[PDB]
Amino acid sequence: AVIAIHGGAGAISRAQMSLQQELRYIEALSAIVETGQKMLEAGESALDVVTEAVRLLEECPLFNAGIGAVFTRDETHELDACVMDGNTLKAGAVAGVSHLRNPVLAARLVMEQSPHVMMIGEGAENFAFARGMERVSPEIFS
Amino acid sequence: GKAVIAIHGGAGAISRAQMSLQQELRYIEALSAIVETGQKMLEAGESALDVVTEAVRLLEECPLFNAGIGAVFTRDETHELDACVMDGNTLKAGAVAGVSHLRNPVLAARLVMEQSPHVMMIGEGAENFAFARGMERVSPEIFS
Amino acid sequence: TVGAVALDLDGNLAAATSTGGMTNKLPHTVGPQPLVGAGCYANNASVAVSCTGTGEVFIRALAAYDIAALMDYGGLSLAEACERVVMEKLPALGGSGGLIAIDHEGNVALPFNTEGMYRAWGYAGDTPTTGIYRE
Amino acid sequence: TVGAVALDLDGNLAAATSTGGMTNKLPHTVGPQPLVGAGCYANNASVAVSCTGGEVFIRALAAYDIAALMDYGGLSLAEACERVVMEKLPALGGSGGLIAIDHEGNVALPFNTEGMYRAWGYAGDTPTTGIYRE
Ligand code: NA
Ligand code: NA
Repeated sequence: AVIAIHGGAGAISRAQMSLQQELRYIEALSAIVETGQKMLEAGESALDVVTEAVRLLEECPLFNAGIGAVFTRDETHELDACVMDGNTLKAGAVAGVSHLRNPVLAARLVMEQSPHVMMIGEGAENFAFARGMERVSPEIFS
Repeated sequence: GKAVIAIHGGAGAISRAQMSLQQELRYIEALSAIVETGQKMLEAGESALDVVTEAVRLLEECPLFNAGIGAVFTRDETHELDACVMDGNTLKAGAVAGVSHLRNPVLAARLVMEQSPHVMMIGEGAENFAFARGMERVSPEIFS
Repeated sequence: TVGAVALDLDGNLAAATSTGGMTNKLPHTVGPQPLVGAGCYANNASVAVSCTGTGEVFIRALAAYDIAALMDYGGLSLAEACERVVMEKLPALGGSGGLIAIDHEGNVALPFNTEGMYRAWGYAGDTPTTGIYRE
Repeated sequence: TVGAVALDLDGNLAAATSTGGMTNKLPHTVGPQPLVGAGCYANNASVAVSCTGGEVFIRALAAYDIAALMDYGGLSLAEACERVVMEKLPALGGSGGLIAIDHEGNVALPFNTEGMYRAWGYAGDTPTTGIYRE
């Protein structure tokens, strides 16, 4: 039973980076992979573990997801998420959402309670709100 | 080896019992006119991209078929069209999804492939992109 | 959904697909037709594919790339790849539909697992074949 | 972009990805993260993959390409990840990485960028964490 997580791949320079900044990334990745291990060891589904890991990576402002999401050319937030269950081969995805704190949670909901694989913006948002997911202002991602 | 085109106009529950020979020949006539335009173009030495683009453009323009004109309705009595095109030579692709104000999505899809670093555009973004490159805005009522 | 695949004189493959989706579909939903590898794939090294069918299944199956990968990596024929995807993998996941495919050698296939598929094909300078029903 | 793949005790594989897209993204552009088999793929019989990088990542189907290289090409996880990330993507002018777990519990975290914020560990074992190469 095993978990891997990532928080983006790109041009990171040791120059223009202090050890203390680097530790906040190391601490963060480290806390999320532990939460995942603990859950796996407890016998939680590989789906539940990947969902909560990505939810945590979203909530963490250091990563480009949920809080700490980058801005568009038009100074907005458009979040995408996907999840796939290797067991049932079902998949769920949302693209271009602004009003959902945790897109990965909306992606799971699409996988589980929808014939559709992929939903977009207001479609995805309204779908999610109709099943009790809370509406948020995109301010929370900044 | 030998230059060739295949086309399809959808797959599903097509009953002999719900059709007269003459109804059927409408589809055969339509199918055979499009495949022929494609054959002629290939025989004339035209790219596989231009040929598949014109073929799907004509399949869209044909109301017998669920693309562009003759497209089915959404739950809200509107029309949402998707199209994609891919060039096996450049491995470049273009797609539009959930567009309603474009006569011919395959033409918008090629436009995304060719004048855009993006592969896929959705709704207004796709349409704004298309309108800004001289492609005409239409009422979705034309598809009905 | 409607599609076209083509091999030109210069050995190039291309694919295209367009649809209005499943009737009565929820707005702001995406089928497989606009997704590289689901509705549509073309590679000069392998095959040009345009699929039509139940959307979820064709997305989760990557029907159109899976033909290419079975050929390019598994060494399958176009016809063995098509039999595998359309007659075996899709029905197993609940997907009814079919696709059109041309490989780099100019083999053509028009597999489907549905009662019918509006289809047509033919070589340059030759006459077309057209179909609706099975056989 | 962020990601998680996991193999549970029952042998189930799952993958997940979430992103805000490219900094300064043209609105209403779809990257590879929401696209099944580009940003994301899971199969119990093969592998779970979560990629980050997305024009090339859409057209390349990096996530399902791992599964197909293994399932049909007979490559190992490590051979497949080496091929997609360190040969095919760089060749196509596409920069990023992925995390992958196969059904046997092999783990891989390839990337062709200066860095990738990453972490992994078996259950009950202590985690490994990384930023730069090695
Ligand atoms: Na975050
Ligand atoms: Na039509």
